[PDB]
Amino acid sequence: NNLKAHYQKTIAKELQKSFAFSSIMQVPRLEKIVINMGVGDAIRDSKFLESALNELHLISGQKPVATKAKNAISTYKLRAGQLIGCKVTLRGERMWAFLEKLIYVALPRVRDFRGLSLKSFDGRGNYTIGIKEQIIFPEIVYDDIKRIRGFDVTLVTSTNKDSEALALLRALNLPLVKG
Amino acid sequence: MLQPKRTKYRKPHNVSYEGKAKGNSYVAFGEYGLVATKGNWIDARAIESARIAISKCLGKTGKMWIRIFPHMSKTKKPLEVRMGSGKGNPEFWVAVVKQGTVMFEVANIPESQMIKALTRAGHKLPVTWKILKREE
Amino acid sequence: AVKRSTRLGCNDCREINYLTFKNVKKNPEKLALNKFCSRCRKVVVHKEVK
Amino acid sequence: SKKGVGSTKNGRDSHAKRLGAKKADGQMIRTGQIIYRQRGTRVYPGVNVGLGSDDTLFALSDGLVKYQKFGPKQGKTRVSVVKHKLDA
Amino acid sequence: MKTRTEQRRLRHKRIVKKIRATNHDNRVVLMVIKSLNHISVQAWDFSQNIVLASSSSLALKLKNGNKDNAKLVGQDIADKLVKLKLTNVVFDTGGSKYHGRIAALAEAARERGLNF
Amino acid sequence: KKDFHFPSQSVSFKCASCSNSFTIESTLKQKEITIDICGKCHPFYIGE
RNA sequence: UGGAGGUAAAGCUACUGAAUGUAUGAUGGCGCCACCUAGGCGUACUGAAUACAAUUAAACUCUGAAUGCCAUUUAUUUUA
RNA sequence: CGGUCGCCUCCUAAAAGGUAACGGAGGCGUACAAAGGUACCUUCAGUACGGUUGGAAAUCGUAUGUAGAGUGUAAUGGUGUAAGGGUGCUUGACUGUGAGACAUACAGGUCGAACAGGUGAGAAAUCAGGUCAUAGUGAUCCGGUGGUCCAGUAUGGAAUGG
RNA sequence: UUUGGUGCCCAUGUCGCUGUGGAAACACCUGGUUCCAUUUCGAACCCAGCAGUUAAGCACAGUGGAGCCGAAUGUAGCUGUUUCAGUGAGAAUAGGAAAGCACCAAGC
Ligand SMILES: [Mg+2]
Ligand SMILES: [Mg+2]
Ligand SMILES: [Mg+2]
Ligand SMILES: [Mg+2]
Ligand SMILES: [Mg+2]
Ligand SMILES: [Mg+2]
Ligand SMILES: [Mg+2]
Ligand SMILES: [Mg+2]
Ligand SMILES: [Mg+2]
Ligand SMILES: [Mg+2]
Ligand SMILES: [Mg+2]
Ligand SMILES: [Mg+2]
Ligand SMILES: [Zn+2]
Ligand SMILES: [Zn+2]
Repeated sequence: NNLKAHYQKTIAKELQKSFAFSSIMQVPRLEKIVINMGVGDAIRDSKFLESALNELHLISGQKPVATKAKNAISTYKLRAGQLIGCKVTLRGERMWAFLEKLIYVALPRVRDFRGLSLKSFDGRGNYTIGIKEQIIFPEIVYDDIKRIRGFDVTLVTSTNKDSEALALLRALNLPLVKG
Repeated sequence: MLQPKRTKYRKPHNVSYEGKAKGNSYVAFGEYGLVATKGNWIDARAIESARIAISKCLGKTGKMWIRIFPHMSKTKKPLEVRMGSGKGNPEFWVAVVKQGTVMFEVANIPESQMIKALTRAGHKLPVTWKILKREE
Repeated sequence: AVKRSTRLGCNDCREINYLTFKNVKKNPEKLALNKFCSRCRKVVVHKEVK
Repeated sequence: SKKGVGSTKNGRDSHAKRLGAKKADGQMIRTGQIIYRQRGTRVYPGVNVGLGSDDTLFALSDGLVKYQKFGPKQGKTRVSVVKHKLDA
Repeated sequence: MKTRTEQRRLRHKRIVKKIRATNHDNRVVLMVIKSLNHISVQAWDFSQNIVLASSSSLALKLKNGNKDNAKLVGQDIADKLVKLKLTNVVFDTGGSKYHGRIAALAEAARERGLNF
Repeated sequence: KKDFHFPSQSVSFKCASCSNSFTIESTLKQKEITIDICGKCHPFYIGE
């Protein structure tokens, strides 16, 4: 991506000057965006899950691996050995493609993108974005599951301090309230 | 009546009271204490009698601690029953008091009432009691 | 006692040379293993025999 | 009057397996002789000592048996058969 | 969860434990360790806990990290072992999958008179 | 990994008001699909 | 002289249960309000968790003997 | 009269092994074509934080945590790079045996180096004669089934046996 | 002697905090077109190269905070004979402790 080279030059220079980092790679670097479209109807309406996967596929270009629970609960009808939920972890070029596509196409199409920040870092530098609806994502046809759901896009960074993660977010211009 | 809320085993082997003093040997919460001079099995009934005696002869501001606790149970076969057919059912709970264990301690009221209070507590117990004070 | 045992016989000399176990309720398909045969003195397919 | 008596419910016990050490330290031993019978590896195997289908330690060569304490806080036991090593 | 070097050490510990448990004929143990730049090789003896023979890219003075130089390293280590009169060896990797450079080194050693 | 039926192809996206033809890899139609609200067409990102 | 062990004892911040007091205190009971649902201020009191000090156990052990047992070395004795 | 009668695990059992009572607690008369064999890869439960449906607790990411997780099961012992989880290929859940030992009144039981034949995994070293280990089992007689280089009551068969 | 690799060991070897370092090497790192790979991700494994790098890891110095180890005296249990001679724990404590033993390759 041309903006990926732009990320390289711009993040390097600005971040380097902002904290007098003694090495260019001391600046934070983003690693992997996990996407987790999981649903419990596969205990009963297994068919739904299959369709879920395909839509997830259509958004990222990586086929989703379906995850299995590590316990069993009667109230949730859960039992061990079943697949309830798919997770995808994008890296390299494809991850930056998805990130840019999200911030520029998917996110500003959000019904009321008022944003949420400062109250999302986990204290170790991560960040989770809870999407409410899937239809807003451009890579989805109108025909879909009878139930509509959201997303749990999360982020990681090389640094462990949430403030430096916020600094990278501001350098990337991720559009949230005051952050 | 002090009684354990639950026990893993209903019928355990009895615990000997012969020997020296394992723990609860020195007054460490109050400063006067009722020491034993003869190991014996004393049940929760004697504790309640002794504790009620101390409380009645206590004042409005005295404070007390009960060290020993009836952890171990004991059984008793029903009357007119010939030997055999298993162990009897648990009947009463007893605390194991060895020679040298401090059973009751008192503080926060003048010495004479405390000496008298320990005397009435020890007359309710089978063991031969003795008064001790706390090291400075 | 329950009878979960089964017999495995060769498919060349039709001799029964092995005694094994099988769950008819769980595993529905007949065993088709390959074991040593004393007669043929080689490895050969052994199938379940009534 | 007998008054009758209740019934006991637990009077069952199993045969005692004669486990434990068989060959003591310093005793000469030939191959294939049992050195330690156990349920679960209470004594680890070392050099010239094998294992069975019952976690039984048996020798693999002639020599003198020898126990050595090892492992965290010296809580693990290990047995070995130090070969005759006569070597003229 | 870790870094590459720690995982290789863990796998190497697995291989060393297995070899010391089953190597009954007391063969010399040829541990090869591959790095990002170079790959070195040393023939230890777990009975004496010493090194009998050694070979390395530093010793052979090559810009290594290629499958080509792995053949040269294998030839050198096999020549040293033959001079040492040891031919029954066990070959283990430093904890890396047997492939590429590792496979080339092993085949070069095998083709130069080694028995493994 | 590769050998997929869903090819990640660099598709361009146009927008109203500001053209801003962003080229992004996706498994869609190979033409200039126009988006009605992009990043630059949002009161939050630019515009108080 | 070497070794195997987990008893006596002791310990329970080294586990599993039982269990005392003090201090901070989840929790409920109890109120008084507002609010019909999200709750709030004190609780005659119950008591999670943590810290300090003290306890109990055949089927508890972070520990832990002596005796006894096995084998070997030396000296002596008996042909069992 | 009631209860029990075989096998396995713990305590009583007094730190080798063994040790009884109508002493104290429990289980078994199996399960698995994978939960076996091999090669490779991999490592808890819980808790804290952050996140649509989703809630105290489904799934995700990071960190912490030295076993409270798993090891089909009743307990005991063992085992956290293991004996736990996943994948690929397979059927050694082989044939004929078996020096030497454990424990035993006998009958029976348990471990097993090593040899020959032909295989499976693996580059090879090596491993595989069922499973992390201990319960899951019943003598002799009688008759039935399959194979067979033995017998066939004068001889050839057959019957009937071995 | 120092760096790198490895075996033996299995905290007086740990966890953490503060600083310093790279010549060669160790490492991150640069890319997935080749061999090879993801229950999906060149993250990992595997390739072919050293542009950048001392944040890491790694290696040195300090740090007694957590964890670990723990003397002597005394005591409880034991063996005998005594109602005293040995044997001697556990707990607690002063305190130690920022690993140690060998082999190999390079400048030394
Ligand atoms: Mg037994
Ligand atoms: Mg005791
Ligand atoms: Mg306790
Ligand atoms: Mg009867
Ligand atoms: Mg004994
Ligand atoms: Mg015993
Ligand atoms: Mg169990
Ligand atoms: Mg398998
Ligand atoms: Mg298994
Ligand atoms: Mg008959
Ligand atoms: Mg005839
Ligand atoms: Mg540094
Ligand atoms: Zn045949
Ligand atoms: Zn626009």
